[PDB]
Amino acid sequence: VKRLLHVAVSDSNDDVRRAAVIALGFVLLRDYTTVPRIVQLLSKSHNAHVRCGTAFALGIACAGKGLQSAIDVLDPLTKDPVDFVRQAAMIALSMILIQQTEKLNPQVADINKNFLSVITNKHQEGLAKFGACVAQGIMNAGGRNVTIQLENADTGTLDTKSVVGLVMFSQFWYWFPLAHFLSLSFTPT
Amino acid sequence: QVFDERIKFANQLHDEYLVSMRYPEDKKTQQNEK
Amino acid sequence: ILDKIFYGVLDQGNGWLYVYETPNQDATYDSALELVGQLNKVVDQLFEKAS
Amino acid sequence: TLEPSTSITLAERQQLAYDLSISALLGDKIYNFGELLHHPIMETIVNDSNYDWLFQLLNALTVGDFDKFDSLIKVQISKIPILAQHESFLRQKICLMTLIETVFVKNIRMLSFEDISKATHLPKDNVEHLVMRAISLGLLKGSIDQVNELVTISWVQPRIISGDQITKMKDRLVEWNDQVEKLGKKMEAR
Amino acid sequence: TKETVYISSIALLKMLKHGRAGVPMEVMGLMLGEFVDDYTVNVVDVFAMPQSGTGVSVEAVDDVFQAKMMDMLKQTGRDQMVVGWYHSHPGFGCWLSSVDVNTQKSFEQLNSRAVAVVVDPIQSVKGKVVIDAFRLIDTGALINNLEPRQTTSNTGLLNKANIQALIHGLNRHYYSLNIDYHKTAKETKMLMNLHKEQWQSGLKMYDYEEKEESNLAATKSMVKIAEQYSKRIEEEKELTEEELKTRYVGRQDPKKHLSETADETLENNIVSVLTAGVNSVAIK
Amino acid sequence: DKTENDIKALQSIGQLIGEVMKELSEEKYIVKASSGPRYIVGVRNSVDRSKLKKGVRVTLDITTLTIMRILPRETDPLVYNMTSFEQGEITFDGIGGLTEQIRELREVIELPLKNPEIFQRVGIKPPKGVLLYGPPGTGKTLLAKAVAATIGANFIFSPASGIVDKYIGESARIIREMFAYAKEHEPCIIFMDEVDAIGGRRFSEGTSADREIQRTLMELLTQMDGFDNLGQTKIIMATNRPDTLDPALLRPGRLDRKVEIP
Amino acid sequence: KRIQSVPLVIGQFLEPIDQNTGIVSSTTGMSYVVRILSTLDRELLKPSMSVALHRHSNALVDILPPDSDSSISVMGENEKPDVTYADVGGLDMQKQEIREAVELPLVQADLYEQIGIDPPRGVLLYGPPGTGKTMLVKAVANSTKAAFIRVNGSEFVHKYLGEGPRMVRDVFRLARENAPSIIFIDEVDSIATKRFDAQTGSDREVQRILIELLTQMDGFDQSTNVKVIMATNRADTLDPALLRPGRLDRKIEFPSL
Amino acid sequence: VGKAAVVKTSSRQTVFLPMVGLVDPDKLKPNDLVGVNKDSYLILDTLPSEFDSRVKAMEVDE
Amino acid sequence: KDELRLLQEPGSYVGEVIKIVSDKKVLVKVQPEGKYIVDVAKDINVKDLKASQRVCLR
Amino acid sequence: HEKVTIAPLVLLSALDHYERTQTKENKRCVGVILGDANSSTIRVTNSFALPFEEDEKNSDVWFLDHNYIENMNEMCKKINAKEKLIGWYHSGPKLRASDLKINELFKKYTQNNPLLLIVDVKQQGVGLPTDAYVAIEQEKTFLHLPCTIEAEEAEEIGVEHLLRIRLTNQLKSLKGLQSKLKDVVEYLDKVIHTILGKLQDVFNLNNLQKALTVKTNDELMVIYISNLVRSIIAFDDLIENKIQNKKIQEQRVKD
Repeated sequence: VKRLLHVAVSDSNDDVRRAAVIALGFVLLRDYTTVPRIVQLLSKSHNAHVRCGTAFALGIACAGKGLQSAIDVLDPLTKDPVDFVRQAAMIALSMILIQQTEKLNPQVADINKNFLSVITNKHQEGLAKFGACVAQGIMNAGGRNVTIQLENADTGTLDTKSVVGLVMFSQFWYWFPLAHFLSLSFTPT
Repeated sequence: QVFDERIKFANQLHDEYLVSMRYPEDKKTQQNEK
Repeated sequence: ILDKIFYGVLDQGNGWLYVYETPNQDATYDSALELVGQLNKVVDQLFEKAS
Repeated sequence: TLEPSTSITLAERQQLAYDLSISALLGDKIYNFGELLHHPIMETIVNDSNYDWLFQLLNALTVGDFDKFDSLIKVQISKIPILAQHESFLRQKICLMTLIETVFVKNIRMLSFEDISKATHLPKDNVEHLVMRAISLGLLKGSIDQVNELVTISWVQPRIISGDQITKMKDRLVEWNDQVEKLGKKMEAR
Repeated sequence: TKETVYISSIALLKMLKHGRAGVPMEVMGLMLGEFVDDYTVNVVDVFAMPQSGTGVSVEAVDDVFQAKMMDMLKQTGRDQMVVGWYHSHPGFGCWLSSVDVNTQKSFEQLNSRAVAVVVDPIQSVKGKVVIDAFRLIDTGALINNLEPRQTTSNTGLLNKANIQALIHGLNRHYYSLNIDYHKTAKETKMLMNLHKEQWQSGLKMYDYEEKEESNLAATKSMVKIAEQYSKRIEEEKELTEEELKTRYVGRQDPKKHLSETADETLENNIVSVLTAGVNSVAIK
Repeated sequence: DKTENDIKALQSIGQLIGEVMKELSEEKYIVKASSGPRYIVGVRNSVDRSKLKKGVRVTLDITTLTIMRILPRETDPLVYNMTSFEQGEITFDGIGGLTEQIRELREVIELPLKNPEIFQRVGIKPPKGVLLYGPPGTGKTLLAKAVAATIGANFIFSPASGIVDKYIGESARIIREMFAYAKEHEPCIIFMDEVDAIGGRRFSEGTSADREIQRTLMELLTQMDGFDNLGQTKIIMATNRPDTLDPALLRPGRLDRKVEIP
Repeated sequence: KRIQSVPLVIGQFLEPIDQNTGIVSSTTGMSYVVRILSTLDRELLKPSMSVALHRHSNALVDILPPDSDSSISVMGENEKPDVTYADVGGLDMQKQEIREAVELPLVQADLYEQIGIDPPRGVLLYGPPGTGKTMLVKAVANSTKAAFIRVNGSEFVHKYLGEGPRMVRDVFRLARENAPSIIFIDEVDSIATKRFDAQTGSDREVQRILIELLTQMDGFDQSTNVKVIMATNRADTLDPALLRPGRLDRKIEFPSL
Repeated sequence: VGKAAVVKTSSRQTVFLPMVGLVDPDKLKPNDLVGVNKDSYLILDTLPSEFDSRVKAMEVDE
Repeated sequence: KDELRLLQEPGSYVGEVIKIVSDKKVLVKVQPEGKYIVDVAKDINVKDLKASQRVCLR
Repeated sequence: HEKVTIAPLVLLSALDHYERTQTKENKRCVGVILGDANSSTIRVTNSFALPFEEDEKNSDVWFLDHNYIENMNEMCKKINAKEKLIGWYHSGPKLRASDLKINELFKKYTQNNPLLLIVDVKQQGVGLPTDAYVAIEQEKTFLHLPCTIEAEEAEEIGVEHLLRIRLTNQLKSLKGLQSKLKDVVEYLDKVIHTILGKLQDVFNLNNLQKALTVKTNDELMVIYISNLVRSIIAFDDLIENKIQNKKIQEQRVKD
């Protein structure tokens, strides 16, 4: 934790600061309760990539687990005019909000409207509506059945296929979308 | 020798003070406000 | 010398004389004038915001 | 000091040193007779036929005997008191070179009147008058203590000499390096 | 697909210095490097070129002076293949070059990867080093190689893109400007020893030793008066508002002289340590 | 070789020109560009703060807006509307017969221009204005260029007919620029012609249907009796009769000499 | 550094909007939204003042003083006169009248507050200039350490209508910010003259110069931020209202015996 | 000052630039055609007399 | 963050609205220039603009 | 003496010449610089390279072509007319016969004294990899000149984008005192007089210090006046949060 903390501070590279805060979520997979408190402290900065990395790193451990309050941490990240911050926030919302509908979380109503709202709106970012369409299919993936399970009781240990597919997601528009590797983390219930 | 002690006397009032600001303040952010 | 015209001190016993420079000090304690005026007002106003 | 230039025969080197022998008599400027010892001048000439005036006054500074050099010269250059006046300076100038690092390793510059009185063959009452004539003529700069009878000088022209001189100057740099292990290690950790 | 140009720290500074002098004055230069199509792009060395009467054009390139530099730049490795040219222009809302318009088409016949770089600010640089390049399109952007897969595309959000007058279309048919800079190990340590904040280097031990000690005559001389300046700054504030409200119109007045006099005490504490740090060799 | 030097000279870059409107600080001067609106510029190098001050022509930068070269103060065509010639022209043989009067005039004029320390040891001040009046064209031109010839000071011809016109504040900027030219070059003497039109006391010494007369009467009084006078420059006026002028300018302290030209 | 640096321009402030935001007017005439300095908020920020701006970035720089020096309506100003005070004998009658009307209101005026009256805003002078007027008043400014500004009756005289009183507005406006200031008026009868005839063209300005001079004196209340000394040369039937102890206090006439 | 020339174009813009060897002090005179830059307004070289602003309605009879 | 946003602003003047257009434009009079048709901002209503209405134009 | 001001672009590009060709210790690159040598402060606005060949085993073997400089100068005439040849630079600390002789070839196209620059390709130790030296005779004597780094406005701003107190000086001061001790020991082995005579005079600058101790504590007491300000600053640090601490109890009633 102390190593990844100094990498995102001393170094001035935004891509490295983004990769450092995402790498912290893989160490915190055991404890999902303290993840929102750590990423919220790093969510306040002058760099967009720092807020972009803490957005997806929050949804890694909080996807198949509880603690619905992590959505409120991702709420100010959606209003960010930056394009790639909104996209990583939409994907992070789709991971935590799986099976959270029907009088469980109040934020399931606001996320369902943003499916067609960001795409049809010309005021939003180009990459924001591209991830909103992807986030719409994550909650309904496998016919609203499969979910992202990483470090749970069913596997018993760290899933190799699930941890690698999330690393490949950190690179999207820099080369060509790598999101095809995410299919390894979807298991039905 | 005595002059150097007066510097620490004024600095002794820091750690007992700056830390005591946020001390009560944790109830403001947790509780809901109008 | 009693009127602070000439600066010096004499010796009545041996009939001698000594050297006396005009400045005996510089500005040091003057900073306490702004210090005593602040702690007699600012401190009193802090009690008003408490009650 | 120039090797490649001034190419002359051996006989002309003695006549060239003859002008150098009479040049250092009546004045002390530009070091002393010891400067020509390092240069290939004094070692390239002969020690007789009045060519030893550079050698005689070189060791006469520590000995302090004027009659040794007076017997080897003529009446022309021995009738001028300036020769004996400026010769006493180089006797003290050797002691003046000891005011940087020689004995005391504490970097304390102290020179009394008794050390320069026996070396320069001059009485005590003329010590005060000797310092006044040195500063007035531009030979040296500084001040002297008339209370405790001490001398603290100013910038001078130290010679090219070595050995005990460089030995004491390198030991001072060790004290600079010893303080690196004393004051430096404390500030580096803090 | 569109190329991603990686300009070294040495070549980026030369192109800014050559096109520096004057707003109206236009110049021209040549860029060297070795890279392959699609990735691997780079810029090694750049140097200015002789200007003809037409200013920026294809005929202004002199191969006589260029061939002589090839044998000169080969000894130090500066000799490479020409990757394009860089130019300087006063600048406008669109088409920064008032002379060069279709001459880039003549550049594409010699090299397909050659581009023309134009400096927008002309000594207006705010520190971001924003430069503009150009690439010939002509017939394209319909069922062809897909450019906007690389970095920072879909420019023209609202009315602000780059110059802000170009927005979407940019110069010609959305050339999709892509520029990146990189530094090496030798370039990293050299710039930090030359220009970072202010250059005190060339003597490392004499930096704070000469400035905080031997400079006291021009800095801290008459320190008793210098201490009175610290009082006048506090008297300018503390004497005004003692009520912690709005009367004399002040708020941070106690913190105005707090940070200003903090360095004065700090600098006096630094020279205090350096005072004993002179090492006069006293001991006993 | 000279052709190549002309090729290298065409690559040079010129600069702008302006005058300081206001002095904000020592390193900052508020100026006015001749090629554009008002700007506030800095300093670059070789800036002499003694010779450069508020109201001095500067060299503006087109890009960074800085001051490079210091230029003398010029607004109106001081080399056209005002005649400036080196020393004098007319010799002493034409002014002959006035030697008795000229000998007394050179002592209060030529002496303070050459050796100002003559009257400093005495404790007095040299006179400024000297009135030479007579028939038109007789003695006005001769005595003008003869005084500047024997002293060595430059000949300044600034007739009073270039003052009163129809313009907004013409007479205000004529005296200032005339005072600025005499301030730059000390060895100079100002001469005028036909000063009867710019004078007169009216009644209460105000303005009635004459705009440029009163501004001339007061400004000429404030220059000599002000804080900064011309010690190296003498003011000379020419008219037909002294009774046709304003007695305000004929009082001691400005015009100390009335000399008739017969 | 990027707010000011080397480049600077001139602009006129109009109205603000938000913190670090305001609408100004540049020299070219086109308005721009600049960034108000964090120091200037409400009281420190002047509602209408000529300020400094940035060439391109267009950011607020500093508040420029309302300089009255220009090529039109030129009013001379003296800096550190060299005349020694009390250099002419027989002034003992005036020497007591000068201190109370000059030195007291600019220094000791707090004594008038103990009395309960406002300090005198000026003094009237009579008699031709040159006797205890020119050299005397210029020597008093050195004793009071005040700015001596020359505004005469034959000054600010030019053919543009309205700048004469407009320049008067700018001088006394700056004189209110700086207390140590002295404005001397020589030959006020040129100003005190009224219109006995309709002049059509040419000079219409006889009655305009009294509007702003009386507005800064008879218009406002009694307070002295500046010393206005009106010296009357020759006047008989002229009653501009500058006379009487309405604002100025003492009436000093040069002794004829 | 001495080695620099002061030129004023038809654009109401005065440019202060040092003199160049290509132009001569006798060739630079008022009411003359001196070719300069349109943008930088820099003196290049003088032009021969063609349009002198002849002030028409002027009777010329030899 | 507010430094880069405010310092890079080119500036904006004040003008009066003349008439509104059904094409989502508006005619605003400019004092140094004159009447010039501009485009209504996305956050500003075109129908709320009345005659002689004070607005800000970039 | 004179002064030398080198732009950071010249020193940055000179080191790059070593890495590109992977030059060994047997070859040393030589190049030229441009600027104005007329004034007392030498300013270097430009730099180039030359195809210089040299043998390491033989100091009498060197190759330098001046025709490449002629064709290069004609190209600069169409670019910048104010750029003239002010000197040249070479790589490596060692000064051999090949480096000292070629200095005269550049004197033909240089009116003033050509500037001598010794470039360190290994950048080992302290700062300033390239020292500025001047050639003067009484045997050529190379004297050190003050080296300052100053560039134009646009050049200094562009460098900040590439990279985007008391203890610092003490770390470099400890290694400086130890390096001076080795310079005396290494010089002793070379002899078995000129430098030793100068160092003894420089080192010349508690007998008179018995009464000079009082002024040391007098300056420290004036520093303590600033420490009293630090106490006032500490007193003001105690006032700051009390403004916030009293507002804490005010929010208890509102909430």
